[PDB]
Amino acid sequence: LHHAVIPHGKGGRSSVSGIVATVFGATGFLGRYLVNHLGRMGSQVIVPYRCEPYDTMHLRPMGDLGQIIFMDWNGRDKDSIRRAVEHSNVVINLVGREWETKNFDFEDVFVKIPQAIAQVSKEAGVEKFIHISHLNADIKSSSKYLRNKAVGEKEVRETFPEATIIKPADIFGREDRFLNYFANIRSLGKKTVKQPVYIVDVTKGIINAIKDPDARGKTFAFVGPNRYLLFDLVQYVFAVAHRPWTTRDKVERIHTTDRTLPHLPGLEDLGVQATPLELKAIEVLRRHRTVQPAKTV
Amino acid sequence: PTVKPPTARKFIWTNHKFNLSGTPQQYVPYSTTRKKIQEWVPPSTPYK
Amino acid sequence: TSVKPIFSRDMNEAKRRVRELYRAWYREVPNTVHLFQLDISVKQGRDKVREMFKKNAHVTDPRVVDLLVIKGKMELEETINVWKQRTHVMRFFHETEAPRPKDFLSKFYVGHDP
Amino acid sequence: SRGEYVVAKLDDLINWARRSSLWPMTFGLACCAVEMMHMAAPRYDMDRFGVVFRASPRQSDVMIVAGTLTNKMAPALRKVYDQMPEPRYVVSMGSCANGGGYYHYSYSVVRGCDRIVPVDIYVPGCPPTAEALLYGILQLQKKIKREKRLRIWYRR
Amino acid sequence: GVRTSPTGEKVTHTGQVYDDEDYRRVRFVGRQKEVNENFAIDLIAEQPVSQVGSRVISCDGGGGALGHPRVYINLDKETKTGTCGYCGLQFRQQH
Amino acid sequence: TYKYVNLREPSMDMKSVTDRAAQTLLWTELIRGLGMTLSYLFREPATINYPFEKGPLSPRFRGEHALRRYPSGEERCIACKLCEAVCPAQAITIEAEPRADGSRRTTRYDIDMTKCIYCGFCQEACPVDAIVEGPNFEFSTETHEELLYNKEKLLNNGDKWEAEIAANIQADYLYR
Amino acid sequence: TRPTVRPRNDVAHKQLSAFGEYVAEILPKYVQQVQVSCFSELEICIHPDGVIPVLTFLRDHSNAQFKSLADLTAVDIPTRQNRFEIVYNLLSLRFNSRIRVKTYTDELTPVESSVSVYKAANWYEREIWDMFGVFFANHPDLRRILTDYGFEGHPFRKDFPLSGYVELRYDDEVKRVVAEPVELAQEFRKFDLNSPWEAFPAYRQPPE
Amino acid sequence: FAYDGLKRQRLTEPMVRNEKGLLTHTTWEDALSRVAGMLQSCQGNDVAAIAGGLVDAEALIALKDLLNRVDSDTLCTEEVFPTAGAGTDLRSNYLLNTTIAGVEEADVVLLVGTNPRFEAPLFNARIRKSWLHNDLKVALIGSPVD
Ligand SMILES: CCCCCCCCCCCCCCCCCC(=O)OC[C@H](COP(=O)(O)OCCN)OC(=O)CCCCCCCCCCCCCCCCC
Ligand SMILES: NC(=O)C1=CN([C@@H]2O[C@H](COP(=O)(O)OP(=O)(O)OC[C@H]3O[C@@H](n4cnc5c(N)ncnc54)[C@H](OP(=O)(O)O)[C@@H]3O)[C@@H](O)[C@H]2O)C=CC1
Ligand code: SF4
Ligand code: SF4
Ligand code: SF4
Ligand SMILES: [Zn+2]
Repeated sequence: LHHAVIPHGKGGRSSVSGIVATVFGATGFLGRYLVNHLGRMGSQVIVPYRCEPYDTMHLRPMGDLGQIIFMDWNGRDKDSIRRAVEHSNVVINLVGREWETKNFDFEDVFVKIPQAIAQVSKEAGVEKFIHISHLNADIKSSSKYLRNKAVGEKEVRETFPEATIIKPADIFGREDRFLNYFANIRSLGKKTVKQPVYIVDVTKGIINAIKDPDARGKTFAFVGPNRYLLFDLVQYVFAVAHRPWTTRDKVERIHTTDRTLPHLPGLEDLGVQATPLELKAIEVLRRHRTVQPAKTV
Repeated sequence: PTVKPPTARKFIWTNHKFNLSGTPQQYVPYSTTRKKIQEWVPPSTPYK
Repeated sequence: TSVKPIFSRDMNEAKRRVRELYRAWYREVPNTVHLFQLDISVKQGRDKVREMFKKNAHVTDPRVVDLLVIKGKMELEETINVWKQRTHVMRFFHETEAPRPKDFLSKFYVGHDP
Repeated sequence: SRGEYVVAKLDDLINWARRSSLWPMTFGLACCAVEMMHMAAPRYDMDRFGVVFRASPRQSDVMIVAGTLTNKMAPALRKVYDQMPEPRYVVSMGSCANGGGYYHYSYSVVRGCDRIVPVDIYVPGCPPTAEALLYGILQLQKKIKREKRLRIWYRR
Repeated sequence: GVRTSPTGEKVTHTGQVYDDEDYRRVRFVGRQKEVNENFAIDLIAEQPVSQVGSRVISCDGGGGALGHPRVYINLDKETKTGTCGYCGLQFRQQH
Repeated sequence: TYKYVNLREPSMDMKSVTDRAAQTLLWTELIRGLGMTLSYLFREPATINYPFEKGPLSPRFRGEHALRRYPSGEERCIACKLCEAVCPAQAITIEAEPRADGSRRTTRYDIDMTKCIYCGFCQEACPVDAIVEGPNFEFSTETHEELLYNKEKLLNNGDKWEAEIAANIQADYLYR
Repeated sequence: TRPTVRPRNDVAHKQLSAFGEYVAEILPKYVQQVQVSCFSELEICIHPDGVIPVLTFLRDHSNAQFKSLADLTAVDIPTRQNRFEIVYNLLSLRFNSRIRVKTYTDELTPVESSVSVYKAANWYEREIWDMFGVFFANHPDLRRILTDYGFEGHPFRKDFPLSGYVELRYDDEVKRVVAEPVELAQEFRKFDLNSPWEAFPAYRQPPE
Repeated sequence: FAYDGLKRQRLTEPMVRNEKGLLTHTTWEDALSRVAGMLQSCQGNDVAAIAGGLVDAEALIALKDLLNRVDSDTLCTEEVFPTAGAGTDLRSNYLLNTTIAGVEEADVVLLVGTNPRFEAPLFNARIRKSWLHNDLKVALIGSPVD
C-alpha cells in the first residue's frame, strides 16, 4: 500500500482517508450525498462530469482543496473513462436516467456505459468497483428500465467479478423523484407494496461497502425498514404536504411492487440502521407546504 | 521599451503568456519536496 | 476558603436555580422546534436538554453552577429571541460528525489518539 | 447540423445577455468593500459594463464576497446565496474571502468563503485593487461567454 | 536540463516526481505540471571561473547594493576554486 | 483655535426675511443643487477605458510574488527563511537542503496567495532580493488551489516579469 | 541622548506622583498600589470591592473629574491565582490628564459592574464577559457581544487555543452551516523567538 | 547523528506471508488475527520472546503479561547476563551502583573487560574528568584499547 494512500488524521475535512474515488454520475442525486460523505472524510474524489461545469458547483464545497478533481468524460469514450479511473482505488457507478433521450436509451445508460466503466476499471487495475442497480430488476419485468438494468447488472457481474452491486428499493430524500413525484402528481392505488430506503442510509451503505473488504463480490439490497402499500403511501405523502413530466415506464415502475430478497444482505450487514419514512418525510415535504403515520404491512 | 529597452537575460520569457486560468495550461500546485521517510522493502526471495 | 458568591449562598439555592432553568428550557423546547422548524421531535430536543444538564451534574461548587445557570440563561435568551439561527440550535446535535471509536481496538485501528 | 447551429447561436445570445448585464450583490464585509466602492467610483465605473451598483439580493446575478467571512455571519451568507435566482455566480474578493487571509488561524473566521458557497472567481489581494476586481469581473464575463448550456442540453 | 520519468512526468530541479502508483498524478490529468526549465545548478555551471591575481577576493554578486551581502573568499587552496556562498560564482587565484 | 459651526443668528429685517421666504417659496437652494448637477453633466468624466487604459501605478506597487535570479541564471534565494519568519500571515513555507553542488538552496518555497496580505515584508526582509512582490495584479484564478504557489510557479513569475521587476527595483532601490 | 531617545517629562511625572499620593490617602480602604511609569502614566491598583467607590470618586471629585471612560480591559495572566486583571482607562478633560485603575479577579469571583459610574462600560465589560469569562454583577444586559451564538469558551484566555476547537462549513446533506472539530490543512507554526541573553538589566528579577 | 537511520528502512505497514512465501502488506486486523490464532494454540514453552536492544519497559511488561496469560515465563534479552547465584533478583549485581556522578568521588577505578570509550562514551568522559581534575587512578583488565 502506497505511502500517499495511507489514512491520516481524525477523519475530518483536512484528513486523509486513503479513498481515491471515481464517482461516475456525481452530478445527480445519489452522487450529491456520496461526494458529500466521501469528501468530508478527506477522500480524493474524482468527478467525471458530462454537463455544464455550472451544474457541478454544489460539489465544490464538499471537500478540502484539491480533494475533488473535476474532469470531462463521455459514455461512448473509453479513453476518457481510462483517463478518469487510472489513479483511483475505488470506482462507483451512478449513471442513470428515468427517461430515455434522443442520444441515450436505457440500453446505453444501463448496459453499455456500466460495462464500459467496469471493463476499463478492470483493465486499469482498480481495486474496488461499486454498481448501483434497482431492487426490482428483472429480465421478465414489465418496464424497459428494469429489464436493461438486470442486463447491465449481469454484464457488470461478469466483467468485474468483485463488483459490489447494490439494490436500492426506492430512494427518497430532498432531491429525489419519489416523494417529490408523489407530492407533485396531485398515479393511483393498487396492490403494489413498497419499502422505500432513505438516501443517507444508501450513502452510508456505499461507503461502508468501500470500507468492508468482505463486501467484494457481494450483492446488497438496500431496503427501508417499513413496507407500505402504494395507496396509503401516496395518501401519507398528500397528508404531510397538506394537500387534499411523466412516462409510462415510470407508471409501470410505481405500480411494480418492491420485491423481497432475503438471500441478499441489506443495510444491516454493512452496519447501517435504516431510517424510517416518518422521521424524514416532514423534512422532505416541508418545501411543498404553502399527521397520522401510514399503515405498514 | 522602444526608447529605454529592458535589460536582457538568458532566462526571461521570450514568449509572454497571458492568464492561463481556466485553460489546460493553468497552474496545478504540488509539493516540490521528495519523500521523507523511506519504507523497508521486503526480500523477494523465500524465507525457508 | 471564604469567597464572594455570585448568586447562591450554598448548593440548595444553586440547585433551585438549576431547577428553574431546567423548567424554562423544558417549556421552551416545543416553541424552539416549531419556530426554527427543526427536523427533530420535541422528545428528542428534551432528551438533548436532559443530556446537557446531566453533563454538568458532577459539580459541587456553588459558584461554578451559578455560572452554568447564567450561561444557560444566556443560551435560552439567544434561543427565545431569534438570535440563533437553525444552525446554532442544531449544533447541539453533532449530526455531520462521524461516530468516534470508543473501545481500545477501533482507536488502535484508526490512529494514534488515546 | 442545423439544430447544433441553432443551439450554438442561442448559447451565444443568452451568454451575451448574461455577461453583459451582470447584477452584483456585494457583501460589504470588510476593507474590500471600500475597494468595490472604488470599482463603482468614476475611474473604473462598473456601470459602463452593464454591471449595476447595488442590486437587491433577490434580483442580483452574482454575489461578490468582499471581505472577511466570520463564523457569526456564514449562515447569513449561505442564506443570501440560497435566496439568489439562478444563474448565480460568486466572486471571492480578497485574501480573507479566498482562504482566510490574515485571520486564517483565527478561532472565529471561516477559512475562505468556499467552505460555505461555491466560488467561481477568486480575486487575490489585500485588498485587490478596483482595477484587479474589475479584472476578476471581466474574467467572470469571459467564463459566462464560454458556457454551453444549450449545446449540452442538445447533446443529452 | 529537465528530464522525464518513465511515467512521462517532468522532474523538477529539486528532483521531485510522483511515483507511478501514486494517485496524486490525477491532479495533472487534463492539466499540466508547471515546472521551470531554467535549472540554476546548470546555469551557474555555465559561468567561467574568474582568474584573479589576489589572494582574497570580494563578491557582492554585481550591481552593488542590488546583489548580495559582500563576502570575502580565500583562494589559498589550488585544488578547489573559491565559490561564493550566495551567487555561486567561483574564483581562482591565477598564480 | 476653535470655531463655531452653525452659530449664526439670522437677521430679522424685512430684507432678509423676504429673502428667506423667497428661498422657501421659489426654491433657490434647490436650483443651486440642480445647477451643480448640471455643471457636472457637461464635464469630461474621469472614466478610464479599462482594459485598454490602465490605472496609474508606482514602482513600489505590491502585487504578485516572484522569486528572482542573479544575472547569470542562478537563483537569488539562499534558503535563509527570513521571509517566513517575518511573514505576518505565515503564508511562506520553506524547506531546504544542500543541492548537488553544495549550495544552500530551497526545495520547498510555497506562498499561499490566499493567506498573503501583500504587505511586502518578505521583499524588504530578503537580504539578497530573491523574493519580490512584483507589479502584476491581474492574476485572478477560477480555483482556490491555483492561488497556492510553489517554487516552480514563483520562479516562473520571476522569469516572466524580470524585465519589469529589475527596472522597478532599479527605480526604487535608493529609497530602500 | 537627544536625537533618538524619547524626552522625559519630569513635570507630568511629579504631578501624577502627587495626585497618586492624593488618591491613595483619600481612599486607603481600597488603594493597594500607586505607581507612575517612566513615560508618565499613573496606575492606581485597587481592591475589587472598591471598583465603584474609587471610580465614582475620580469621576465626581473636583480635583479629579475623570468624566470619560476611554477604555475598559481585562488581561489574562495565568500565573496569578487571580488571573484576570481588569484595567480602567480614564480621561479627565478638565485637567487634561489620564489615569489607570487596575484591579483583579479569578474566573469565579464577580466584579461589580461600573455602568452606575460610566454607562460607556455597558458594552466593554460585556466584552470582558465574552472574551475572558469575567462575570459582572448588577449589569443591565450581560451576554455575549462578539463571539458566535453557540460559542463555547472564552477566547482571549491564554489557555484557549488560537484557532478554536470548532470550525464551520456548509454541508449539503443537512442543508446547513455546521460546526465540526477544527482541523487545519497547514498547522500554525510556533516560533520560539526569545533570545537567551538578557535584554533589559533594569527589569531583572532577583533569583531564588 | 543516528537520527537519519530513523527515517530509512522503516517498517510502516503490517506484513504477512502470502501464498508464495513473501512478505506482503496487510491491515492491522489481518496481522493481529494471524498472530493471535497462533497465540491461542500455544501454551507453556510453545511461545517465547526475545527483547531487543531498543525496547521500552512498557512494551516489555506488556509482552510479559501477554505471554504470562499463556503460562510462559520464557522471555529473554539478547544481551547475556548470568543467572547464576543471585541473578537478577537483587538489583545491586547488575547496576552501575556507584553512579555516573560517583566517578567524581572515587580515587581508584578498575575497568574489567570493557572498552568504555565506545560502550558508554559519556561514562568514559566522566572517568576522564575525574582523571583530569581529581587525579583518578585507572586500571584496565582487558585488551590495551585507547
Ligand atoms: C437559426 C440560427 C439563428 C437562431 C436564432 C438567433 C437569431 C439572432 C439572435 C441575435 C444574434 C445572436 C448572436 C449573439 C452574439 C454572438 C457573438 C458575440 O458574442 O459577439 C460579441 C460582441 C461583443 O464582444 P464582447 O465579447 O462583448 O467584447 C467585450 C468588449 N471587447 O457582441 C456584440 O457586438 C453585440 C452582440 C449583440 C447580440 C445581438 C443583438 C441583441 C439581440 C437582438 C434580437 C433578440 C431580442 C429582440 C428584442 C427583445 C426586446 C427588446
Ligand atoms: N430513487 C433513486 O434515485 C434510485 C436510483 N437508483 C439508481 O441509482 C443510480 C443513480 O440514481 P440517481 O442519482 O437518482 O439518478 P440521476 O438521474 O439523478 O443521476 C444520474 C447521473 O448520471 C449522469 N448521467 C445520466 N445519463 C448519462 C449519460 N447518458 N451519460 C453520462 N452521464 C449520464 C447524470 O449527469 P448529468 O446531470 O450530466 O445528466 C447524473 O450525474 C441510477 O442508475 C438509478 O437507476 C436505484 C434505485 C433508486
Ligand atoms: S483580504 Fe485583507 S484588505 Fe481584503 S477585506 Fe480582507 S482583511 Fe481587508
Ligand atoms: S526568499 Fe530571501 S528571505 Fe526568503 S529564504 Fe530566500 S533568500 Fe531568505
Ligand atoms: S507580502 Fe507579507 S503576507 Fe505576503 S508573503 Fe510577503 S511577508 Fe507574507
Ligand atoms: Zn557572490
